[PDB]
Amino acid sequence: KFYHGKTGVVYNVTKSAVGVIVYKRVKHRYIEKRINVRIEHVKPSRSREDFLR
Amino acid sequence: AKSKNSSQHNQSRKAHRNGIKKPKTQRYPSLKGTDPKFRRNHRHALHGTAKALKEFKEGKRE
Amino acid sequence: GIDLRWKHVRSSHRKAPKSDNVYLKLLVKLYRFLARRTEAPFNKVVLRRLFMSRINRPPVSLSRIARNLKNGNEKKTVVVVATVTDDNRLLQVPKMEVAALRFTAKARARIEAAGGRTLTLDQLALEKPTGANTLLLRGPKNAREAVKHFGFGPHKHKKPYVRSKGRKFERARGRRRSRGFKV
Amino acid sequence: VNVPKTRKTFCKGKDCQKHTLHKVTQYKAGKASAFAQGKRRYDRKQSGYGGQTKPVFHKKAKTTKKIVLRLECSVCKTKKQLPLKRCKHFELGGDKKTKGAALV
Amino acid sequence: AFSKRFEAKQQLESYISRVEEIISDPTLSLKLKRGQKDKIEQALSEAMAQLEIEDSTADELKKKELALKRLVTKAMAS
Amino acid sequence: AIKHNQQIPNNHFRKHWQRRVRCHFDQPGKKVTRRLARRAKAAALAPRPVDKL
RNA sequence: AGGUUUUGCGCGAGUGUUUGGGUGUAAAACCCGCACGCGUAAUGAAAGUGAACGUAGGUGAGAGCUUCGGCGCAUCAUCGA
RNA sequence: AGACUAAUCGAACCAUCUAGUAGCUGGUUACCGCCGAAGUUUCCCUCAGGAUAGCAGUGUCGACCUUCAGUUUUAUGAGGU
RNA sequence: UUAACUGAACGUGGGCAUUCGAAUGUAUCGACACUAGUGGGCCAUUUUUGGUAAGCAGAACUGGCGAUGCGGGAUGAACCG
RNA sequence: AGGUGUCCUAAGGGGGGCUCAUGGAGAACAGAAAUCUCCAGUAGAACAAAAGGGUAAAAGUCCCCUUGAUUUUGAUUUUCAGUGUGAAUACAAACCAUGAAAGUGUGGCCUAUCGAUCCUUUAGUCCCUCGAAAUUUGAGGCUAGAGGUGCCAGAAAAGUUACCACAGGGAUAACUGGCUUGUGGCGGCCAAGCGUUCAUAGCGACGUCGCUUUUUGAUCCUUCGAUGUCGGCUCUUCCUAUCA
Ligand SMILES: [Zn+2]
Repeated sequence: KFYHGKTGVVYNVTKSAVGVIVYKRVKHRYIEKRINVRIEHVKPSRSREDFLR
Repeated sequence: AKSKNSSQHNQSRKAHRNGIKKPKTQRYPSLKGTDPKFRRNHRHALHGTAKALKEFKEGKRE
Repeated sequence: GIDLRWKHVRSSHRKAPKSDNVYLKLLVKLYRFLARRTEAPFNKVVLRRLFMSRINRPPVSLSRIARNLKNGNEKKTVVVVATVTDDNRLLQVPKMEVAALRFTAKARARIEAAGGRTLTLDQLALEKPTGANTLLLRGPKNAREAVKHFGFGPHKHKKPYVRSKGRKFERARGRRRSRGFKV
Repeated sequence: VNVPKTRKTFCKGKDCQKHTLHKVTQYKAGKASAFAQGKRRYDRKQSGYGGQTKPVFHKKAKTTKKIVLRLECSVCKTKKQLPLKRCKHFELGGDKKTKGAALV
Repeated sequence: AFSKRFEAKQQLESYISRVEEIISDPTLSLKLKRGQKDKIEQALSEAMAQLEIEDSTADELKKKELALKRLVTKAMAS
Repeated sequence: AIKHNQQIPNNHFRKHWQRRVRCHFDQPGKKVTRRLARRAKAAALAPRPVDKL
């Protein structure tokens, strides 16, 4: 439930799932997290489209 | 006897005392977790492209 | 009140050698004068490396010198502010001229046997005051026994402190899944 | 909970390495030997004066045990072991239940 | 073992006959659903069956005593 | 009571070790005694060698 | 007494005279060598076996040097043997 | 009557093992200069106590790396007070 | 991997600064080694739980006393400057 | 305000046809309620259990075939020191089930349902050792399960002291003092009614606003290297809510 609403970067592609990299904030330091999500939950993001345009 | 149970009063100030350090991003990420089937073939691909570019001095000249 | 985060913060690098060698004191005087009144960056780097402690001046070997004497560097001057050590593996020694802080007994003999020349940091300033046509070299800083124990922890693959090594010393629980878990 | 007397599953035999018919039987622990190293050491520690030298467990809390199935290949006579969850009812070869035949 | 098994056999038969009254009467079955009824009677099918076999012990009888009691008690309670 | 990354100590110093300590302050004094005994023995065996084959 | 990191010093793929012997202005000073300790090779419970495809590898950064084209120490990440 | 046994008794007096152990009270000796905290996380027959992470000092090395930020603006997501 | 040199990652060569593509600051950049004390806390604005209530018991963000003098509140660890 | 130490050879896996709870109108015995037929019907039903989420040519229901509840090890998520245990997600290399096929399947639709060192016991390879050399018993090793710690990161454990002892604690009770006033005591406001008739001569229901610290509770701030703990006798002074 922590990742419901966060944004990340794809790092692995498989038959029906993708691997995403997200940054989690533990007290006083950041940690890299790697999760496996089925494609029914992910969605392309328009965050970078303004820059690319 | 009884005593205070828990608190979070001074934790935020302690963390920011010498910065919240974000790990540095870098050009070549590791390939840990990628599926092995694509990993085996990628190894063979890089082996060939090194030999071909080495032959550029006495050879193909693409 | 002024509301500053830092105040009276000191420097982080050595500004003078901690050794009391009399001859080294003379050598510092020479290069302290050269760096002030010369534009060559080579002199400023040499000055700081004279202050460093012994663990920050690891030895270099004859083999490491021969490695960097290729691809058009056969005519340059090698400067090493450290000790220089003979290598037993190298069978044929090339021809070179070296300026170093000190040489071992065997390294000096084999360098001059092939037809080379051994210089000194004071003679170097007399011949090449600006350091033209020179290359600097260092030894392996992390190739020390004490460094392998740094940052020990789980999933780190470091070296533990054990009074001996064998099947009775550690291994067992926490080193194999047959006894509990693994690291 | 009942399980059939026979089922076919993977066999790790040297020559089968495929699905093969197996017979299902329950596992029973054997008798404790009188010449194991642990028993020989225990006997010496108790001799002479001094009394009881090792702890004796008293505070039990579990009411059940896990059931272990022992299988047997019909070809190479190789055996397997499959653990189950904790259960009260175990029986091999029982009859199947019937649907829609209610009667009192 | 013979006495313990025979005692548990009587207790399990007694409870099966006891629950037959609940499932049989119309007052309780009026507000009690089909979906629970056919699953209880489905469990009762192998319950009558395992009496025919002879290897069953006291443990089995106590287990099906509590399994039947929990199954029926959710229907009766709600 | 260990506190940091240490080597596990094993010092066999729980008996009354202080009662049996053997300092050697007579190392040079003993050496003089042996040399006086050798030259005294050599004088007794005037023409003979000291040792044996 | 036994460990550990840091500073100064000698020698350096080696290093350490003093258990002991020779000698002496005598508990000082000076000299000698066979063994032995740590290091130079790891890995398995064990029997055992035992480190170069390449100018000791490829790619991206690097102080300094340079005939101005380039060669690139230490160290960080990554793919290989 | 738990009474008496040299002013000592619900187990006499004298020397030694003995400087018996204490998560508990009390004390701990000249000056100047610079930096400057914590009562919070996890486990323990743990709750007047320890290990572990955090806050703090000192010793440095790599560059003077032009990298960064308890901040604002612009584009685009999540929430059920 | 695809009916398929059709795709996929990693590559050679070439093109694009006249302006490297929001504001302000940079009185403080990165990494490593060793270790001290602490682990009984308390008070105030806003939000807030049990209680008739309490100078009572328990929490969230931030600022304070403890570890700190000075000028005001006659006096007063926490209020104002 | 509640729940767990279980249950399932199907209540697991695949495929196909169908749609529930309830309501309206009809049919010999038949009635509120037995079986049959038509129309409406967004889930108001069902899904082993506490509660929440989810599902309609299904995840519900009936029918057909089956044992992916199997073998060898690694990476990742939650509690977190980014240690252990529990549980969970996505691939790889084998062997299978089902369906015409695309596909699905590594136990129960998701969120709980459980366990270290030492010791014992079974399965596996055909393996290593018993150190003077051989061959058979026996014993010892390597890899995976089971026997248990519920105080559940895991000692083997019954009372009394009014004969008593020691190190400490105002971090903690029994007495005064301090804050509060529910209970105790005392005093007001409104006016239905009682009072021969007439609310207020004298009272006052249903409601509502206060004061005091001579009752009793709540709290635990000050004293445990000590503040002598019931009652009476004696003697002085002060308060007013006034017995004379
Ligand atoms: Zn077989």
